[PDB]
Amino acid sequence: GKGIKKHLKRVNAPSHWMLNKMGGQYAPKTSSGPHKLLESIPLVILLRNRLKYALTFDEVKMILIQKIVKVDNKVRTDCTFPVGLMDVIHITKSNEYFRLLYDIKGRFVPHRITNEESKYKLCKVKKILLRKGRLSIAVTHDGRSIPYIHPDVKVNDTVRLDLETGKVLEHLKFQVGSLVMVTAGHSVGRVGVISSIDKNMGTYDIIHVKDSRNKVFATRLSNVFVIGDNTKPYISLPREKGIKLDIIEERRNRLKA
Amino acid sequence: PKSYRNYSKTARNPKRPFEKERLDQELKLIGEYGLKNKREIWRVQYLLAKIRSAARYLLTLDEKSSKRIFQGEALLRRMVRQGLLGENEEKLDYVLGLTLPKLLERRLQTKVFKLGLAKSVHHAR
Amino acid sequence: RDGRHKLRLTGGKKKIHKKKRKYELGRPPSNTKLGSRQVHVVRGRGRNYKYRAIKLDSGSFSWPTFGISKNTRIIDVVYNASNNELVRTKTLVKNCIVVIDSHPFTTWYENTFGTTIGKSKNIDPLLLEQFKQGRVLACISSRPGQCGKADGYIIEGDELLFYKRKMDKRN
RNA sequence: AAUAGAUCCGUAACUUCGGGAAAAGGAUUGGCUCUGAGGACAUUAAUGUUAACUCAGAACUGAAACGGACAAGGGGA
RNA sequence: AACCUGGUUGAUCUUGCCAGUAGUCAUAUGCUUGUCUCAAAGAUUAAGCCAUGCAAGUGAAAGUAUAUAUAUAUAUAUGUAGAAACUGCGAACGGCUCAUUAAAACAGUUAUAGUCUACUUGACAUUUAUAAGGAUAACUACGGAAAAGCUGUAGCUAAUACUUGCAUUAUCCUUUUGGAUAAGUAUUUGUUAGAAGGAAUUAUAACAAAGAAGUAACACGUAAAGUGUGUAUCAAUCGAGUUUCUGACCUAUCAGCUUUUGAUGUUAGGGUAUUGGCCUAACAUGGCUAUGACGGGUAACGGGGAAUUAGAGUUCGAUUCCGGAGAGGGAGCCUGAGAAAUAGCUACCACAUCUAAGGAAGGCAGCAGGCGCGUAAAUUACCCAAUUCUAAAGAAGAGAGGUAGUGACAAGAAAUAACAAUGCAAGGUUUGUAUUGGAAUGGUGGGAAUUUAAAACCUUCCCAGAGUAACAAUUGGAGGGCAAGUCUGGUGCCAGCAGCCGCGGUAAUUCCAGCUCCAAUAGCGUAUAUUAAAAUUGUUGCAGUUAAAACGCUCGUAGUUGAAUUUCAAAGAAUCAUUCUUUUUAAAAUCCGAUUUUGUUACUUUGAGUAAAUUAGAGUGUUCAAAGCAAACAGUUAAAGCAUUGUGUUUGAAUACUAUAGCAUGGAAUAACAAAAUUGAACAAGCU
RNA sequence: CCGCCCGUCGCUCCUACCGAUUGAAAGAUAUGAUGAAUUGUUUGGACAAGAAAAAUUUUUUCUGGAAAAACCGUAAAUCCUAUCUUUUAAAGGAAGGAGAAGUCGUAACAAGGUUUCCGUAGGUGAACCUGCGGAAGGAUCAU
Repeated sequence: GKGIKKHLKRVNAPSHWMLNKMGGQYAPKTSSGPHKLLESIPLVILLRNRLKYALTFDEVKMILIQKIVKVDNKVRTDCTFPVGLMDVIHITKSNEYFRLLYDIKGRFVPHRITNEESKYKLCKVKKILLRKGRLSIAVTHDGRSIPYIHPDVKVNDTVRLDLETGKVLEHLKFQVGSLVMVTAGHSVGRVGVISSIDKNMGTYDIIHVKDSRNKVFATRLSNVFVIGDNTKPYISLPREKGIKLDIIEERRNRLKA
Repeated sequence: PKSYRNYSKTARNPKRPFEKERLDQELKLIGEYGLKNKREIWRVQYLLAKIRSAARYLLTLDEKSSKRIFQGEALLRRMVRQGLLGENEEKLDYVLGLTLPKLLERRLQTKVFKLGLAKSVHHAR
Repeated sequence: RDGRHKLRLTGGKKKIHKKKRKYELGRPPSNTKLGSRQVHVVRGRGRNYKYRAIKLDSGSFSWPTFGISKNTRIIDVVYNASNNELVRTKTLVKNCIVVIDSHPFTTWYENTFGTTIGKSKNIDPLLLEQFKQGRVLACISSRPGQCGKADGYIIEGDELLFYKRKMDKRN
């Protein structure tokens, strides 16, 4: 037979998963869920190699059976559950909140988040579908179909999502002052306020976005995420602040200590 | 099913192995350094020729090149960490111009010899 | 059964590899005829149940000019744009011509407007004459082999004239 | 004794390039319901009088069998 | 390290090849082998045949539980479990091999506005009820044969297996509030309207007809209302099928191929999950081709990748991962979301087992192991501890996988000694050098620590354990290439050696030996293939008077190559004398003295998608290294940082590449293409 | 030059080629024929369940239906013809190459004693001879 494949070779794992060479041959293939396999990461390596909490798949499974892990204030027991691009994960008894963001290196990293900020989550809608009854739903990158969005919300606009009540709060457009962040570009991890949009006739829309340090770089419209307006990032950015310090001067900063 | 341990060689055979000038030169150097066999005094030229070709790549690149002034200090930090030459040298030409016995000089066999301990290089080894 | 062991567009032979897979399938055709309303069900890939009509007698038929549709019965098949033995053996297809009943449409006419939405459309004298005869033609549009029902529309106007002249400078 | 008429298909070695050749080797022809197509005569693009046997595919049929008698190569190395 | 040397001659310079040389992760094999790390391994030929044993199963809150066992107060209610069996999911993953495969597969790049999509996630639905009906295993009882992972009747029970079936909402009018109106989800047919995309016959809404599959007659128990299982639909998920544009080895002693047998296309229809000659009927004669079609061969799975490289290039790529194929050869089929499935079946062909002679069962190109073939390839071991998958999802499995054995396939580190003295040689009281005699170290033996699912290996501590450190290193040569012998004996054109030239008739520097030396050394030869050498395949970059080679000459098509010519130039700031930057200078539309676009392509500049491994490379002291992707920091045990008592912190796993094809993009030059007068324009007035 | 050397004919060995044998062998492509299995449809038709009558039995009716048959459809496997591909048996033939002091002759190398050579044609035991037309790579760069 030639059905759906249910194995992932360790060398075939996505680069940002970061599985070693000698630590086996099979990588934990994320179960079907809300996000892609290539750009999302599973609880196994999130809790084993990123948090360094455990040491063995048996012990990783020993943790999740106790309902001491929560994502979007929702309990998940699926061991190979794709977390998503950015979410709200929560472990109860230690009273801590991790949010998943990007690195200047272009990776997935847990990020310390307070309770009030963890109550705040964002979703980028992928398309709007209107069903019977002239009602509208938007499907987000989170694999969520949120119905009855504001009429002003468009296909590229993003929506503040209140995870507990499961409702939209505030829309964010794609203006020249719309501060965004790169998701799947070769310039992953760079936070920017966009400079201009370069619409092209029927092909992927490449847009130029402007960095804080006055660097302009372009990426497709498909891998942008509006994470706030020009005022400030709505989400607490990681230590690197989303500013791609150049590879040349990274070395002098590491040399000085 | 395959061990992912990448493995490589360290010495390349000289080719034309019967030239008396080079044979006498390598015998002179192995006698001044008290070494074991020709694998050792063929590995060192492999190393210094590797870094030499690496540097010669940078010399072909023009000044102010983002690639030139990346490996210019990437290599130079390693050279000054090993201590091939003093502080009076800073230039890529100056690191291009290295010889073989100065590369042997960093070996631990004769560092103890020059710091004492043994009155012979064979004794130190 | 699909998409291989044919000649290349240049005329050369493409010798076969890739022995036949299942997703090409190619189930045998089903010939629907006149008879009782019995059908079978076939299981297509992904658990899709296809309504194979092996013998049909009645179905939905629509008046396009009035925008309506009612259930009536086919009694005979007269022509298809395909080969001729297909209609000679009483088969139904998605562009065949059949003979449809007149009385139920006449009752609809009498109840809606009378006389022997968007009403008062003047219909057509030839269609009225056909209704008086009580034997009006129609063209089946549904796919009996796939959907399992014979849904047709009442042929009218210039197309009716074209389908009539080819039947009767004619035999 | 074995086909042997006709139509359609196909036809090797060799050759003096003319042949070999009807090479070899196949199919059809039965029976009927059919159908369709291919000349001379006249009116201000068309419609009327009047004389072929060549093809074709769908049927069904009849005791899966038919140049029905007569007449009519056996081929090949 | 962008390299050469011997061989044609009496002697010389050439062309020219042969030989020499080195690399191979490229195989075999000879000799030898004290250590450790690391680890290729039935690909080459027979995708040949297989004895044997294993390789897919699954129940921890949660389907069914009178086989049964046990505990709470008294035959009473709960339990804890539970063989068998029904039910559910998976077994379509994985592992192996590369036969076939030549616009096929693959790769990059597109679409699916032409499709399907299990588990999962998020939203959400339409036309007897204090809970309905049967149908049955296991099981009891009788056997059959030699038997199957075989089976008959009689009797019973269930379940989340199978089958029926128990409101209600929206809209219109006075206008919180009263009436009334209406009730089909996908799917299909006919008639209209019609938040986005790039283009809809889109989403969706209305009318007229059909219309399945549902909306729980199910099981467990968390807040000091919940969950599992299952159901209609939409979207992603994990994917898959079709699909655009580009790319391939040799062969013309393959030039015309395809077309009645679909060949090229239209119509119409069937069929598919969907488009499509996928198939059928009618119709038309089309379609590809020296820019190599159609054929043939490949000892051809393709790709990133490997060797070799100064740059070019040449050769290889069965084989870690991706895509394709197959499970002795074809073909067909059920099941299932997913198979034309092989440790699923059916039929034929070739083998082949049991056999009581009636009849049954088979596919090691899965893991060990055997036979056959061959130059050529491991143990019928241990374990799910490491990674990861299946399940009813903790304790069960997994010849996946790891560990271990053989293993001079390869790769990396590194023993077989140093030291004081005389005597000798050299030298102005310095170097080397047969004697004494003692320090130090391993290998080795053992015990231990540590280690591992278990054991061993590695490492660390303690005792024996080196003077001929008797604990002893070999391979190939000693004419030239090419280092090391006219040193000594045996033979004497024989024996032999010799990659090439050559040596061998008594003086053999070449044979056979001894001594010595030479090159490399736990490694060195031999054979074949391949790379550079080879500027001896030459685009870079060959040669053609005489070394090989200008067609006997001319015409001429394909091809290749092709006169010049269209917008110049000037002015200003900054380093060292220069260099560098900026501004404008006709005409047409745009803004009320000024705001600004003004052919196509090649080419060329930048970007976005550019799998990982591998490649070069960053950082990092596995004892260094092969490595690998880690680790570092104060801490005889506490200080600071911070939190309104304690809590470790800093980190790294980047970078370029992922064609030449495609998308966007700046662009003055160089190239082509069009526009340019057998007449073609622009403007203004008037006419329709 | 008492140099070099050519051919035929002798002997030995090796390789390839032609080869009758309707060659054979072996494979691989199209045709025709037979056609196992099997999807779908039609024809069935062991009953097992429902509707009727009498107070253990029967007729009729409606579905689900097992062996089995026919039809187009997919099509294994075998056979006819035609073609393509790979070895070899093959009696024998004709070569080539190599070894080898063999025989005969003087062919070329000097003006090689007949200048050499080409193409063509004929003869000859052989190298060779001859004619026709060319070349100097000639033995002549020159009344």
